[PDB]
Amino acid sequence: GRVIRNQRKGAGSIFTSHTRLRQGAAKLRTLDYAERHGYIRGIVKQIVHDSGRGAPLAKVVFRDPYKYRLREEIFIANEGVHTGQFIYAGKKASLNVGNVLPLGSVPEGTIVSNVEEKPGDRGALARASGNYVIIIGHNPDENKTRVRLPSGAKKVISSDARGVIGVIAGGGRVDKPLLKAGRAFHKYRLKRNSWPKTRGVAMNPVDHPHGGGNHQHIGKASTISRGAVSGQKAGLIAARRTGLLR
Amino acid sequence: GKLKKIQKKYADQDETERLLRLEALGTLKGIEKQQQRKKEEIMKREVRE
Amino acid sequence: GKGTPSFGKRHNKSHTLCNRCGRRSFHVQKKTCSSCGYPAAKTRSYNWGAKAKRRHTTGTGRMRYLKHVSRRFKNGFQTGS
RNA sequence: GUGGCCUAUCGAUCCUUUAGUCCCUCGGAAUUUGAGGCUAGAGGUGCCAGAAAAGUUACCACAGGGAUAACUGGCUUGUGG
RNA sequence: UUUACUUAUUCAAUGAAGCGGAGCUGGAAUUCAUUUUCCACGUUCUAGCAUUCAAGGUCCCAUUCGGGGCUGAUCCGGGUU
RNA sequence: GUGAUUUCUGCCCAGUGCUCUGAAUGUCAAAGUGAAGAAAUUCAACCAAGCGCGGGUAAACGGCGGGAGUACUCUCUUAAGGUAGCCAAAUGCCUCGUCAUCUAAUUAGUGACGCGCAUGAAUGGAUUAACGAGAUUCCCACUGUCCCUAUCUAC
RNA sequence: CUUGUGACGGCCCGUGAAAAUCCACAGGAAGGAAUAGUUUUCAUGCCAGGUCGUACUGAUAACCGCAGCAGGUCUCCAAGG
RNA sequence: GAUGGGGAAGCUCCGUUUCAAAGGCCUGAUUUUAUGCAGGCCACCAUCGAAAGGGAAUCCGGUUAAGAUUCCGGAACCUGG
RNA sequence: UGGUGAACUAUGCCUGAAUAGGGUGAAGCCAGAGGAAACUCUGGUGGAGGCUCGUAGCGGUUCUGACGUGCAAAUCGAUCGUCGAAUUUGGGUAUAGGGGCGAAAGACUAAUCGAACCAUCUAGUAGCUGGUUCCUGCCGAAGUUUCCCUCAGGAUAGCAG
RNA sequence: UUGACCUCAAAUCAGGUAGGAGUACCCGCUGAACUUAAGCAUAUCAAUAAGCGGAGGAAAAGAAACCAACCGGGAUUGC
Ligand SMILES: [Mg+2]
Ligand SMILES: [Mg+2]
Ligand SMILES: [Zn+2]
Repeated sequence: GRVIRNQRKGAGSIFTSHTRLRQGAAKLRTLDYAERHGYIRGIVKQIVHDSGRGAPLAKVVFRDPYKYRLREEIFIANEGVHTGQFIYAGKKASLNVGNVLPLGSVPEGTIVSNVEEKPGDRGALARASGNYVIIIGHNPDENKTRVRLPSGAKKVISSDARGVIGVIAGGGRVDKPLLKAGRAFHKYRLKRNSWPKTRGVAMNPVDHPHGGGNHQHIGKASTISRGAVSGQKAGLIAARRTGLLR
Repeated sequence: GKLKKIQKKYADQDETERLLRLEALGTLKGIEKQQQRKKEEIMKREVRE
Repeated sequence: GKGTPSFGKRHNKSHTLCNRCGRRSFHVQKKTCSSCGYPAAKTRSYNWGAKAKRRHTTGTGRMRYLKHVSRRFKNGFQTGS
């Protein structure tokens, strides 16, 4: 048999992400001294479109506290942020949309976004368009906060992790039908080479586990063990249940 | 062996979530069935008497 | 049309001249000579290519310094006049 | 009288194991375990003078064969007419 | 089996900049004798601006063209976090 | 995996897979423990995961039967017995199925019928405007395809 | 008609390169005049600008298809009815 | 695609700013003077990669058997000093 | 076993380039009319679409035409599909052989692909096919027995010198 | 303040050295399969071919942690 397509994807020859027209990694400002002892005020200069990303970005300018210069950070724009808005980042920042408060200093029921997992990785959770994280509870002794993720999971992270208050702009995108293979082409043309997709059941048996036969059919069960090896994991990996529930 | 797994993946969980997950898995039904069998064994003795 | 019409599309060299051997075996994109090995330090040779070793071995050129070593040895590496 | 009234009713090498001799050897010399030998059986090859063994190929390949099929021709004429 | 500890090992960030402890100065605090503690400990109407070892205060120099120290900007441990 | 829209996607977790935070001596390696021995060693206990036991899962692979009474009911068997739809269909052996229509005449076409060798529901079922160098049947126009051939030009 | 350009409008779950290089602004370091300077982003005046390529075909005969092969091979200009 | 590093028995592989003590920049000061010592500034961090991308500056007339925005005549422009 | 190829072609990236004339007439907007109001109607404007007829271009349906020791190891002629985009294409660049790439044909990877090419191991093995080079003299067969994964082959006995 | 020590650096510091070629023979690493077994998997081919590292006129080995069991021999190498 041959090496199958998902097995070939990990070499990264033609499967790397197309990153020519992207404007930089959208990270939070680094947690130096001002953000953990007070706050700092920056300005939204422009809200721009990011190639291959459903959400817009915001170019926020701060002043460097140690040197006479300007720092320009790329935030993921929250819905409601406008150009010329003052953005406040820090422990003592007031609770408004766009501010970059740590999670220990927000009450119950707060909706945040671009949430750090550990304090300092500059944004990991709820970064796609329309997604958000809800603070479910606090725990001052052994200082942690429980959060509800966009997947519905409940995480318990540190209370020193930061998050931008509000929801990510650009929500409701996937409600519009694409209607066209050309539209899907232009969508994935700036992300990576993953479309179009051929059904492995329509291949030859040298090319896929599902290939072959005088009728297009899978053969054995399509639920694959987690302990399976590379070249075997083609189908529903480690499925607890299948089928459409009612 | 069970204990290691519970600590490994289910430490950050709440009872409400646990019950929901267990039901979806169907683990809960099995526990119930075993209990029912035990009741049945006692019942059989009673019927004989 | 994989034959005669496809042979008309051939006008871009894959290999150019090499600096150590002058062979036209220097791959343009790989930046490596396929015969001698340049830019590598060692020279490409293989024991299965014994005839190629015979083609490029010592004595197939001028031996601009090595022609005189036996004669200087026979005279005993003398100095003076 | 050296099994079944007679003509059928069954099995090599290697390996393991048993019985006998309690005999021979473990090679610097001894004792005791252990191991290896000798003689006679057993564990089995039914493809039965005894390889350890699933398919597919209409994508196919090679060496050959008229020792061998799928036409015509030839012998035959059951069957057919 | 649970549970400390950190120096081995592991992960992450930064142009290794504000770590830890103590002390001021305010507020709450009830003190049962004098302070037990706990929070703070220069910035939020506005698409401006913020840099020249910092101005001021103070002490020297050898005045002049200026120069240096302390404070402004609390101490202590050199564990970057 | 299936393949726009519309309309639906029935029953079955016994098998094969996949999956559990269940319950816990059945299987049970090396290391380690104990006993016997002079030791090599032998024998036991203990014994992780996975198997084994117990659940879930079919838009997972798949599967969707017989005998009586009068479509319906009862009984056997099974995990459950083909539901809604559709059909001599590109899927029907028998088969050139039977009836109607189309023709002078039709193993072709179309519309019906259905004990369907061997239809059937994301193995997707049924329907469907527009589109097609896709496959098939009929009609009008048209003609050397033909009755039945003849003639002319260039090379 | 060809082409350049301007102000617009439509489209996107597509909003459609980077660096060298050059200029300006903020800032006020420093240098500075009166018998004299300060300015060469104003005008004129002086000197130098190295190396390699440079012919021709670009196709029913200059390229590739064994060849003077009806094949293949990127592009600019484009009169009248 | 080197270096610092880390793999690999090794030919070599990874990585391109990384767990590196990674350098040069202008003013000058001195006028035994060479360029150290007065200073002060800055932290990218090799290099290769387009004869269609970016990019300092040239046009007309004439001239040869065969060259020309390149020669000749005239008229310009840019860069460095 | 060790090397060489993405000059053809497959795919992604980077940077460039090319594409007559028509037909239909989408939103938005303007005027008129009607209505009690919701809003409807009529006439314009506008110029949308992986729309359509059709050049250049890209492709290759049929004649199963020509040719078929050809112009040609895939061409020529007519008829065709498509023609503003999932378009066509230059150059640069990346992926290398049990590997790549594949809108999936086991297709393409230099006229080579159900595992490229080059050299070596290698004079690989063959119970199978073909061949096996002067004269004369004398003698002169077998296709049968037994065993063998034996049935196109051997061993053994027989026949012969 | 000054002078040592240790450790780590920088110099177009003073002087040197390594790389590559050849490779018949030599010292190592790595390492097949064709083939034979009348099939084939252990085996064989073969501790070979290919690949990699390193020398010399030779290299390597070499003066016993040896061979022996005898009345004992006496570095290594080769026939
Ligand atoms: Mg793709
Ligand atoms: Mg299949
Ligand atoms: Zn070379």
